[PDB]
Order: sequence, then C-alpha cells, then structure tokens
Amino acid sequence: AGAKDIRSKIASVQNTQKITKAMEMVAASKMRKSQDRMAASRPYAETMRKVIGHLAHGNLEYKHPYLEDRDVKRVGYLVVSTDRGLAGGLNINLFKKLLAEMKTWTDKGVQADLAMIGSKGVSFFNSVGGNVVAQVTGMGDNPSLSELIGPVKVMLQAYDEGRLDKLYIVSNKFINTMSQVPTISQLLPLPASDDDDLKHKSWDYLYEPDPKALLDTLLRRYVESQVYQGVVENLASEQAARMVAMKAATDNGGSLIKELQLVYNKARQASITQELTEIVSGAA
Amino acid sequence: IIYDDLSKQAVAYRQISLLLRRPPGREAFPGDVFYLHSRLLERAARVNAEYVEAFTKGEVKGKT
Amino acid sequence: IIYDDLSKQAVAYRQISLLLRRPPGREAFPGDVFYLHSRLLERAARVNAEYVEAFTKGEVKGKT
Amino acid sequence: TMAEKFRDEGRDVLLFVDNIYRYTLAGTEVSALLGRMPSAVGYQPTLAEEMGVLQERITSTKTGSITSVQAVYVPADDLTDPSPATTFAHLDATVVLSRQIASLGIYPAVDPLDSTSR
Repeated sequence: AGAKDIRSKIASVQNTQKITKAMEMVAASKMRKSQDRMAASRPYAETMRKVIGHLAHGNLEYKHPYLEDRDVKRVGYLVVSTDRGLAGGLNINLFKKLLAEMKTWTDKGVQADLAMIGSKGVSFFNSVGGNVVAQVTGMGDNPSLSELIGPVKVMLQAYDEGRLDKLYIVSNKFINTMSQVPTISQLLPLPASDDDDLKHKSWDYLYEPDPKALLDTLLRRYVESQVYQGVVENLASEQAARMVAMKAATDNGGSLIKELQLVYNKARQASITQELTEIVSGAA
Repeated sequence: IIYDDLSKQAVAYRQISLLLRRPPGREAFPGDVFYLHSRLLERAARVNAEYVEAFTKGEVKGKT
Repeated sequence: IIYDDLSKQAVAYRQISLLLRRPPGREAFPGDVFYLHSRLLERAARVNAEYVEAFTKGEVKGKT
Repeated sequence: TMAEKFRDEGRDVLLFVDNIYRYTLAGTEVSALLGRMPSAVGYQPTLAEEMGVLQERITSTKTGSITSVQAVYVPADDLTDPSPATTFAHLDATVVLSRQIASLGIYPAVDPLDSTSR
C-alpha cells in the first residue's frame, strides 16, 4: 500500500491493457487471412466429391470397404487442437464433448484410438490418459497437407486393416465471427451425400487403367482433403476466439484501473492529512 | 426521526473542534467524533411501561 | 543476544519522550531514536585477543 | 452582490464564476495566513461553510432569480477530493465539453453521455 506502490500497479495494469489490445488487433488480421485460406480449399474437395459420387452411386457401384458399414468394435478419432493458448474455452469445450462421446462408446464396450493435430490436445490427452496413437504438432499458422499425411495414413491403414470400424474428425466450425461450435462428424464410412444417380446416365468415363484402382486413391485423397479443411477451419476459429477473448480481457483491465484509482486517491489523501497533522501538531 | 445528513453534522463539529485547536485524529476528525453520534442515536429507544409510569408520575399506565 | 521486538522499545521510548514534551519527528518518534538503537547494537562485536588480555589484566591470553 | 442588485430589480440574472476551485484555494491561503489548524487534505477547517455562504446567496426568489454557470476544476482528476466533493453538493446540472466532439467539427462540443442534470 502507500500511494507509490499503487501507482506502480496502475502503471503495470495499463501496460497489460496495451498488450491485450495489440493481440486483439493481430488476431483480427490473422482471422481474415485464415478465412481466406479456408475459402481457397473448397473447389478441390467439392469436385472430388462429385467424382466420388459418380463412381459410387452412379449407374454402377463398387464394394469398396470405406463405403458401407460394419460392426463397430472400436472407433478412431482425429482431434484438431490449437497450438497456442489465450483462445478462451475453445479447446476445453471440444475435449469435453469428445470425452462424453468416447465415454458413450466405451460403455458399449468398444475401445477408441486418438490421433492428435496440435500440441494442446496432445498434452491434455496425455494428462487424462487417453489412447494417442499418432500425432503431428507445431504447424502454427502454416498448416500444410504434406504434414497431415502421417496421422491420416496411420488411421486409414488401421481402418482397412480392420482394426477400426468408424472414423471421426473432431474440430471447431467457424460458423460466424461471433460464434464457433465444436462438431464431431464422421468421415468413414462415407456419409450418404445429397446426390441422385438419375443425372449420371448422361455420360460415363474412360477409366485408365480401371475404376477399381482409381476409386481407392480418390477416397484416400478425399479423406486427406477433409482433415485438411477441418484443420484450416479450426485455425480460423482459433483466431476469432483469441480476438474476442482479448477484447474481454482488455475491458476487464480497464474496469480494474478504475478501482485501483479509487484506492490510490484514498491513499494520497490519507498521506497528505497524516503528514500535515504531524507537522502542525508538533509545533509549540 | 430522520437526521438528513449526519455527515454534515460531523463536518460542522470538526470545524468547531479545529477552531479550538484540538488535536485531530484519523481523516482530521476529532478524537470524540464517535461519542458525538453515539450519545445522539443512543436516544432512539423503546422504553417499557414502568419507565413511562415513573417518568409521567403515573398519568400513563401500561403503554410503552 | 536476542532482542525481542526492538519495535516495542522504540514505542516505550516514544512515550517517555512525548511525556517530557520533546519535539516529535516523523510518526511522532523523537529525533534521537536512531542514536538509541545505534549505540545499543554497536556493542555486538568481536574483540581481538589483545583487548581481552588488557581487560582481564593478563588473566586470559590468546582468546577473542 | 452586483447580481443581487440586478435581481432586486425583478430581472433574471446569470452569474459566471471563472473558477470556483480558485475561490476555494484563496480561502485555504488566507486560512493558513491566519494560522488556523489544517483540516482534511490541507484544506481550511471552514471549507464547507465558506462554500455554502457563497453558493447559498444565488437562488430564485419571489422577486427574481440568479442562475450561475461555474467553471470547475478537479484536482488530480479526483472527484473525491474535498473541494470537488464540496462543490458537487451544490451543483444542479453539469455539462461536460469534449475535445472529440469538437474534432468532429460539431459545435457546441457538449458531450451528451457525460453531461447530466438532476
């Protein structure tokens, strides 16, 4: 206490307020860049899904494993997490939703396996003891498809090796700048698209060499593309959440300056009074 | 009874007291600024029937 | 030697000084409260063997 | 006392005081000169009476009225300091001018959100 210590504390809270304002502006720019890199991703997945629709439910159809269900004996999850803190509740809402559904599945007696994108989830699911089978970390704000090939290769290999019976991606969805929501969505076996086989009879492909070999790589590339899209959306969601969290923190700092200043004024007055009384009452 | 500002009474008493050179205390109020309000508000009371009888020379019975 | 709360010796000395009407300094402490503790604590010392031999008139030699 | 003369003539008067804080400070200086004991933050002991004996002479009356517009200055930006605290007990309205509203080129530069009247 004493006016000087409080003036120092007020200086440091004003400094904190400067820092969090800066981080708000930085996140507000990186969010626009992230949601641009998000839009540049759609064409590839959209046209590849049209091709998969043709080869799957067009005038002919194939018995490829990834397209039809089986007995769920265990599940795989691909978990996207942020590499950096100060995002607010983003990671923990997601992990709680994941834990709830993993509990559901383990009640039915089916195990689950986790592949991690991002280091926050890695540390969390190590501390909670989940089964983490593969991971990639430290992508930051330069996500690249070439680094996702590892973990999704692990999970696909384990799928067609029969050791997984369903596969999910758990990630945030950048719905709007003010709202993001954790979603767990299935990507194997392949969801039934809003498509009709009637349109297919118009024409068919010259498959080189043959459709059974092409469809495999199409589905693998498609799953990779969707894991990548989930990662980029999670990144844009992270930027938006950091922006709003730093807004909240800057207002919380500003509303605390005005308490510390009441304390400071009270101490200033008290010291003036005590000193001047100790002078005048010592005289004579 | 409603004392409209007992802050302004304390200020007026602090003035009367500093003009008589009495050593002030915390916030420059005199030493006995507690006793000032204490002997005042301690008069707001409820008195029993025997006190009313004794005070009023027996005119009033059984009222508090 | 362990002096338990010199900060209470200073207060007893303040009382004595203010009752003898000596001029108060800061926090009403007398001016010479530094010279009070100073000449107390400067008795803690380590004294060389020659001082001991002088003091004990040669009865104790070679010990500090 | 000149405004009071205009009031006695039945008129409505308007009295500007260019800084009431300096009236308080002149009171403190004179009080120190006379040798009276210092009060709450160094202010004279008679602070609230010295203010009230001024602020109480300017009121409406069955024959006239004096309104007043008083420039105020708050030491250390502290609205708790005894001088602001004593003056604010007497003010009715309060208009705050703003550098910003003037930078927008809008005049008068009164701030509607901080300006207040009871």
